[PDB]
Amino acid sequence: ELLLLYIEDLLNRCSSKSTSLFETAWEAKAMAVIACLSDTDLIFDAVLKIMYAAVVPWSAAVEQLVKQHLEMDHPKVKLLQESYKLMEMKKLLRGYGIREVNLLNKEIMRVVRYILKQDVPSSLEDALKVAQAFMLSDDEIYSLRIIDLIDREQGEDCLLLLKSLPPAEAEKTAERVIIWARLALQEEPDHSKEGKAWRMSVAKTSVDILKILCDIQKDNLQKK
Amino acid sequence: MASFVTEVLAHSGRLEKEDLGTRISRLTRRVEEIKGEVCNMISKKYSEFLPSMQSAQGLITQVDKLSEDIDLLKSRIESEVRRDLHVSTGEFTDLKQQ
Repeated sequence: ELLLLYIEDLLNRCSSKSTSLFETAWEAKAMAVIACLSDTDLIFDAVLKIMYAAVVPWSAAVEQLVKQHLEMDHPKVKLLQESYKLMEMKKLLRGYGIREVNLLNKEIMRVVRYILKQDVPSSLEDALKVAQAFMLSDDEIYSLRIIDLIDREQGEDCLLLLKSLPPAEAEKTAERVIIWARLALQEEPDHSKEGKAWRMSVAKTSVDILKILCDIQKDNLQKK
Repeated sequence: MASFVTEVLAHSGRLEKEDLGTRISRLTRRVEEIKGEVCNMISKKYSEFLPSMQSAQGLITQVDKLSEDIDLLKSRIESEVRRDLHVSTGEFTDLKQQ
């Protein structure tokens, strides 16, 4: 217990004031203390506390420690993999300029919108895991992707994404995008060329996705 | 009990029309500050809104106190317009428009 508390104090005296990420003196001193432990329960959680204090991404020695602790078996190794994917989402967030740890619930949709505004080929995948790890439905992810592509008049990409999706989430995305399209068409018409072009594109992209949804819902008589 | 209020008004009669115009300009530039702030946090709340949750309550407070300032300065202008209706009307109304 005192060795673990010494490791915690060593983490606190370095990482809390860490302006420059070169104070690696705690890693070398903490590995020896890890080797001094005799209880397996107090080794994995000590390494986790190293994980929960070190700045993502960690250094080379810490990377060796993580790969070592992934190899053996323990009930807390599942928690270690949870912390590993936590490191992954922290890496994603800090690569997209969001450095706060564990945004609570309300900024997840804003983060997804920001990632989808980067036009990265993996931005859809990046925003997928944001709602996955934070326990939010994939319906919103693909719905917003289809809406963004419609606003860009790229309905062919919407069609290929819909055909790539499983039908279960495809129904949910299609009904929501149809509701959004009718609501957006309910406001005042735009007399500019771009406005009317957008209405025409929205209608043309809605007709064939409605056809696909009709093909999907052949047996659901209430929805049919 | 003999005419002491008249000299107290002199301590408040130092607020000239130039001082009224400076306050109008100050309120206009603060309105512009808040307008630019709202334009900034619109894109924040739509794209990138980490460091502005407390700034929303700060906006509520500053807009409330700015509305109070607008109301009190309008009351001050209206109090003096009715007094001088022949010599100070034009310059009071010119700044009341802003």
